[PDB]
Amino acid sequence: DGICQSTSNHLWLLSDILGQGATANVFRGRHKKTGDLFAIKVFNNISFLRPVDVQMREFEVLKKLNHKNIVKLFAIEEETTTRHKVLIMEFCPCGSLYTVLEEPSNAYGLPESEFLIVLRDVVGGMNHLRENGIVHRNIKPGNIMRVIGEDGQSVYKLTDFGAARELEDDEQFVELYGTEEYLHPDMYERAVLRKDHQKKYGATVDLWSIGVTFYHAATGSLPFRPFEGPRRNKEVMYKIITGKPSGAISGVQKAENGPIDWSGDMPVSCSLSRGLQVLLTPVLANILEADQEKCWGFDQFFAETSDILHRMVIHVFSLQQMTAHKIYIHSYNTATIFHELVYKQTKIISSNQELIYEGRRLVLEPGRLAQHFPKTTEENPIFVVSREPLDTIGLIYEKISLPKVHPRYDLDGDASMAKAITGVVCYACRIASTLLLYQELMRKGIRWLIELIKDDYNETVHKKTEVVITLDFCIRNIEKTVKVYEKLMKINLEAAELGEISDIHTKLLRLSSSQGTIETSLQDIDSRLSPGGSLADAWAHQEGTHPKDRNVEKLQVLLNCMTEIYYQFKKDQAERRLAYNEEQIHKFDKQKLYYHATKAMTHFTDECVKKYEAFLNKSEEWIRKMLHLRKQLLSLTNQCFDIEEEVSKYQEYTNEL
Amino acid sequence: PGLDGICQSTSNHLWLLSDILGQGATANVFRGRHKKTGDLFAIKVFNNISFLRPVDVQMREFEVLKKLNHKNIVKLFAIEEETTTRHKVLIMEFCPCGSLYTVLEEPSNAYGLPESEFLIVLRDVVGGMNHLRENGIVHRNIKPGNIMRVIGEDGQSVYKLTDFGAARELEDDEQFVELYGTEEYLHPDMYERAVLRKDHQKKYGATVDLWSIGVTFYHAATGSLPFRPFEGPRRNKEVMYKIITGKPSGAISGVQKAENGPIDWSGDMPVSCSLSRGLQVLLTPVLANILEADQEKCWGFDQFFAETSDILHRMVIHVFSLQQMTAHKIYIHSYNTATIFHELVYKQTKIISSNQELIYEGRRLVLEPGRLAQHFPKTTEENPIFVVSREPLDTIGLIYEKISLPKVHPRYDLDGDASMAKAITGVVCYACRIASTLLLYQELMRKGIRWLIELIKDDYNETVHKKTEVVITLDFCIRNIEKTVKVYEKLAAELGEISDIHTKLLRLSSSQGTIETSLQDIDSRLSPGGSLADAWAHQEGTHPKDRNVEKLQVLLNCMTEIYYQFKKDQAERRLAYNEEQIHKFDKQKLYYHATKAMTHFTDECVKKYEAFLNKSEEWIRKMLHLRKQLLSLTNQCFDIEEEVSKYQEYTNELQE
Amino acid sequence: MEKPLPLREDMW
Amino acid sequence: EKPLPLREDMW
Ligand SMILES: O=C(NCCCNc1nc(Nc2cccc(NC(=O)N3CCCC3)c2)ncc1I)c1cccs1
Ligand SMILES: O=C(NCCCNc1nc(Nc2cccc(NC(=O)N3CCCC3)c2)ncc1I)c1cccs1
Repeated sequence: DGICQSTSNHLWLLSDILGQGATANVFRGRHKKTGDLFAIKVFNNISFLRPVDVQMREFEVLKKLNHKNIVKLFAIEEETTTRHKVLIMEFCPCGSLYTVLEEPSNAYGLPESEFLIVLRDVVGGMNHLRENGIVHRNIKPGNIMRVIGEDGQSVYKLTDFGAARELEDDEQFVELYGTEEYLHPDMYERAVLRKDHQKKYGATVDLWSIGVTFYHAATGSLPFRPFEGPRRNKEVMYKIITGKPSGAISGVQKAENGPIDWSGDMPVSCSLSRGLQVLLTPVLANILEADQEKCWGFDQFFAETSDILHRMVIHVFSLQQMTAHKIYIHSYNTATIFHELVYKQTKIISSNQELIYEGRRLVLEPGRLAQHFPKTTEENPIFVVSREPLDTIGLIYEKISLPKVHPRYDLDGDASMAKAITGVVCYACRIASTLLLYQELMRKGIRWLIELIKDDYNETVHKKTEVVITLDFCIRNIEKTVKVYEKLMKINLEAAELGEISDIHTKLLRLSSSQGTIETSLQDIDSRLSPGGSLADAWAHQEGTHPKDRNVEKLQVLLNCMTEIYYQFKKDQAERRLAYNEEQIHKFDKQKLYYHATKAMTHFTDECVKKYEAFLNKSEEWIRKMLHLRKQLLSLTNQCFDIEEEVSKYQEYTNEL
Repeated sequence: PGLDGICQSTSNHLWLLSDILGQGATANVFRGRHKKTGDLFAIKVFNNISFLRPVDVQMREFEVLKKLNHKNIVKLFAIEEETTTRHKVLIMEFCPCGSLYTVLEEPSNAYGLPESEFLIVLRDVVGGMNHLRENGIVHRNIKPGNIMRVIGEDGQSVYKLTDFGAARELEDDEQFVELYGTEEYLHPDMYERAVLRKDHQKKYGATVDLWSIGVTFYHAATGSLPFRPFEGPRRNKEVMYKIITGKPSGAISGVQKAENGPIDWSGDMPVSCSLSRGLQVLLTPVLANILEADQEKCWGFDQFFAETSDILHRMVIHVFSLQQMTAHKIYIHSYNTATIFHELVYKQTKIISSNQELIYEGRRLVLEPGRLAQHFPKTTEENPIFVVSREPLDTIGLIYEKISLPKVHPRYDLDGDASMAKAITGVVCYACRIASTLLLYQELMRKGIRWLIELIKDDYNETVHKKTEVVITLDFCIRNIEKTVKVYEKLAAELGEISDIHTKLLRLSSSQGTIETSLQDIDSRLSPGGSLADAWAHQEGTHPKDRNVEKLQVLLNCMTEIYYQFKKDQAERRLAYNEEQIHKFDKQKLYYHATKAMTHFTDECVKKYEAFLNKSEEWIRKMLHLRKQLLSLTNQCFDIEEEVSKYQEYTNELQE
Repeated sequence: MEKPLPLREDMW
Repeated sequence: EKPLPLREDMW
């Protein structure tokens, strides 16, 4: 099938088909004279049964769109033989967003890094649409192209404006196009069920198309799931897409014709940080609104999302809770605003937060901007510690087990099973990777904290021994005088009351045992603060996984084998028939898939999970040991200001003859 | 059985003739599967010239290899017969990742292999070679296209020896007579008897492998062969011989740079080599003794094994010289004490252990002279131990090799374009390597200067914490103790004690005043606005947010993919018409991307690095000068506290 | 689960 | 230099 088509300047092979639709096909072509490739869109023979009024609808829409996040329409030429108008537009090799969301890596949500890029580009393009006055009512992951930027960072772009119209900000259409799962309810009603009633829509459908897309890219799952799959139960799908209560972003049905579980929260399987979910779920619950009353406008949406995109991330790790946190804060905020963000995520008050960073405390003045903070990463975060007790939470993942392998040799039934069984092991690999970082950040901060209790202990000795000398020679300043108070004169047989300077001697000397008992009390502190003490991190290098164990690398090696089988089974499920030997290998490798998934899921729960929980217990007992010692060291620290302010007023009386 | 042209089989295995892994004069190797299981194996069938080397003496070699089981030997499972031809076939373990040669043909490794992988190669090659010597099998044929690579259970690669094509059973010392191998990795004795059809009574030992091991290691370490006669070594059959024979003692590489001209003999690694300076000083002597042509000064295996075992048994502590802007890997033994650690820092940075100050994770590092290196702080390369002296040091920076792009030849040549895309992509690979190193060095300087400045604040606070203790004694234990009871004799009593000590009290008290004058100046110089500021550090140089290395990697991937296509375009000697023009267009695209990357590398990464290097160098002066000045005040404090420590010893007399 | 059968040289 | 342009009938 080496047939081809060409225009005046481009040519393409019919076999080199990129995408496909009901209205046109998309090919990988080249410029005849430059060699550079473009995506060529030729319209099939059935698109010329549409009116000439409607076959220009996509042509005038793609004309008034020139922007990144919009697939660049390079030119528009006529094919040689058929004289059909075709669209020469830029070619994105990396596929669509749907191409990405099908990777088993992102089966439970995109990495939080990429999600912010999808957030950035979708809004930027969708804004450029309403800004130029076009409502593209077919926004779906298969529609959002991905191209690699000059800096390696992804850049997403919109296309496939076959479902478009010249929409004004208060105009509404009565026509029908789109794809099921990512379409507004009052367009799903008329398009799927051919049932129309009492509403027309314009510029509000896309907010729903965007919101459903964002939930998919965040959780790896569609937000509104009827049981038996979403292929049928359209009556149930509409029961969920419209009967959903305002403020709940997901509607899933567990049973067959059973309940409709509503939820306003992200699932535990989500990959995004908790600091982001609290910012994100409001946006989803307000563009996932059927009616125009309780819904958000484009004005409010673009303002709220830009607030998220215009923030910066400061990584903060709670040492008493063993929980990482991402602080989404503007660069113009203050330090006292920062403390508020940390309270909402850790439930520890602003007045209780000490900031350890790179083996040092952190001078935290409220009049300092966020951009002048020390640069933070997830591996080099700002630690936070509190002198009041906190529950050691730890990582809270979702316990996911493997699905049940089916013995029926089914080409697409094994491909669908290979996707999920690899995704489950993929999630466990991501969790074991986080469990490693949580343990390694524990070791990093505890060592920095121990070095700070030594700075707290060494600081008092420099002050206590500084008042032990202020009292050493202040007590002999009136002892060399009371020595001669009766050396030249009356016999000093015993100690009696002599004058105003006799009580400033018998009570001031009491600060030699009341303070002498502190010098011996600090020794018990320095003992437990020493290598052999009851506060050593000897267990920290003894419990839990280590990076030198390479547990994550071992899991990744099993996962590669599982992934190679899955990518093979999708080649197999294309053309649903296999030769004899090929069928047997498929059956053999199907069993190896279960072997690798079992070995992986075993090593996760037995080596990574078991030792992490063992590490979380040997650290729960050390939190109390340390927080109790800080309570004692500070009580001794405050005594050296009650002993030294007392030897201050009596220091004036002792400077005399 | 098969249809004669597409597949062969044994009783237990079968394979397609298209799934061919390797060819050879005696046999070919295919990718096959166990019949009853489906699991994969490499199948080696001996068609022709299997009868050239005797069958019984070669069959007994197979049975003893069937019992061989080691990590670094390709397992020989069973030995069977092909169904219809009845040729002997060996079933072996399949290594999907290919050979070490495939790894060295990547552009990423066009120069040094990454140090991590090189240690793996050194470990496995030595491990497998020792297993053969301990079982009495001579390889005499080892080359990169011969060392297989598999991915272990932990993702780290595991190399496995195979194709003992020159092999028989050997003792520790006897006589031989054979000829097998490939030209480049060959001992000079065999290079005459296998390339230039000329024989002599020259003898061997355990050393003929040691030369091939030496040439193979140098290749993996530098990306090039150690002996190159002007043109390709495969063309100058005579000049290549003249080099290895007259190889001077100590030299490990000879390259003829001018045609029929002199041969530049080098005794150390090229600058382009990726390996650390710490490892080079250990690897170079090993390569020297094994690349010895004559058996009189060669090493022998017992010494070669224990020597490389020492390199492998060492761990690495990462150390960054803050004043020199140089990173260092320290190959120390786990049982080695802390004292020898300082020795290794000396040999690399010229900093004696008396002025070796160590910072790690925000604080100084105290070094107990007997602490074991297996309990040092764990060090990554981005989390090293910083070393500073109070003594001046030349700020060196990173020493890389200025490698410009080759001249892209304009002629349409399927072979030339493929061989040119290899080199030019490798140059952008080396440039991207350095671009990442430069950014690390700059980010480590920022992490070090930030810590050191905070350390000087600790040294400052320690001395001002001491000044408040001698003044609370000088002004109180002397000015008050003496003025009350001692300067009131009006008659031991009134001697040089009242005259000299009262003056020295006021000598020290008045001079101590201007010590506070110089102390607040130092506090001002390391305060926010002072001459010692982190300001220029956050302003000069490239940054992670710049994403230079990512930008360079994007260009490199387009070049890499064009090269991999030109590789397949070379598989055909002739290209179809439209394919020829794509290859002609992508050739210009390949050179466009390269010059674009080299521009951004030199104008962005290099310049701002060198600009950062200067503002670094000028800050070292102002830093080292401030520490010398604060120290002089610190010793004045102890001096004043010492002078007063005995004047107070006579104020406690109190007999007047 | 035991559907896979031994590979055969005659299908290749 | 010397690159030729693509053609349709050759594909
Ligand atoms: O729905 C549709 N098109 C979905 C995308 C096709 N559109 C384009 N593609 C590319 N480059 C490219 C390269 C490799 C892979 C892919 N993507 C796919 O293969 N996918 C994505 C969804 C499922 C299968 C795209 N350039 C430009 C476009 I315009 C359409 C129906 C009618 C027009 S478009
Ligand atoms: O040439 C030879 N042996 C070198 C390897 C062939 N032998 C084996 N191969 C594998 N797995 C494997 C996988 C992918 C590729 C490859 N091949 C390469 O990467 N090549 C081919 C030559 C240089 C680059 C091998 N397992 C076991 C063996 I035994 C020989 C010629 C005659 C005997 S051996």
